[PDB]
Amino acid sequence: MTEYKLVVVGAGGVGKSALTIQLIQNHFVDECDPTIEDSYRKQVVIDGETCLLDILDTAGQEEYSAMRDQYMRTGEGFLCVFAINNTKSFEDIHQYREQIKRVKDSDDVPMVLVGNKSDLAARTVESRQAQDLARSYGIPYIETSAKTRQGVEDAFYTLVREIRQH
Ligand SMILES: C[C@@H](OP(=O)(O)OP(=O)(O)OP(=O)(O)OC[C@H]1O[C@@H](n2cnc3c(=O)[nH]c(N)nc32)[C@H](O)[C@@H]1O)c1ccccc1[N+](=O)[O-]
Ligand SMILES: *CC(=O)N(C)CCN(C)c1ccc([N+](=O)[O-])c2nonc12
Ligand SMILES: [Mg+2]
Repeated sequence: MTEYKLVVVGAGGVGKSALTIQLIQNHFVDECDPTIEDSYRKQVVIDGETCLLDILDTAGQEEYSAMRDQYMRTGEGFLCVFAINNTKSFEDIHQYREQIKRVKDSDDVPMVLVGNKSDLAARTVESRQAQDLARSYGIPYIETSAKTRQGVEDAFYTLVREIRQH
């Protein structure tokens, strides 16, 4: 029925795959499996609407390319992931945001900012600066853990609400 094209973007190793698998398959993967591209599709219920999620798990940049453009350009909404113990992945959200806007050639793209690995202590990115980042872009912010499942439904189902509202 009603499909939602989602894309999971952000730096290498911030938990993009781990997040998606947890949502779709309901377990935590504790392994090193670099992604080229992988998609996941599951029927779920969101606020009483039966719908399909069509989800695209990307690679960290390593850089923009036409090939990467070719995969991402069909996405409807973007889950922009960083990890709260890795300041570089946080500094990188600006680039993706920007890249996503250029790929979709739009000044308003459905988006949500995700801060992953919330089970880990001694964070290097405070919730305040990140929450302030989401607000400066006018988009929501959700903290998550692929390991504990904290926030993971919130993050994804929220992006769907941003897609419904655009
Ligand atoms: C090549 C690149 O690959 P990548 O595809 O850029 O990396 P992903 O963003 O898909 O990241 P992934 O979900 O594979 O998780 C990487 C590691 O962090 C762990 N992890 C993910 N989410 C969480 C979480 O919420 N909590 C905790 N405690 N751990 C979590 C995983 O168990 C794994 O060991 C890549 C892949 C794997 C590892 C690193 C890496 N990198 O570039 O840095
Ligand atoms: C699991 C994994 O990342 N690989 C099989 C790729 C090869 N490895 C082990 C690898 C690649 C790149 C980097 N890096 O530049 O950071 C690595 N750091 O530790 N293992 C790395
Ligand atoms: Mg991955």
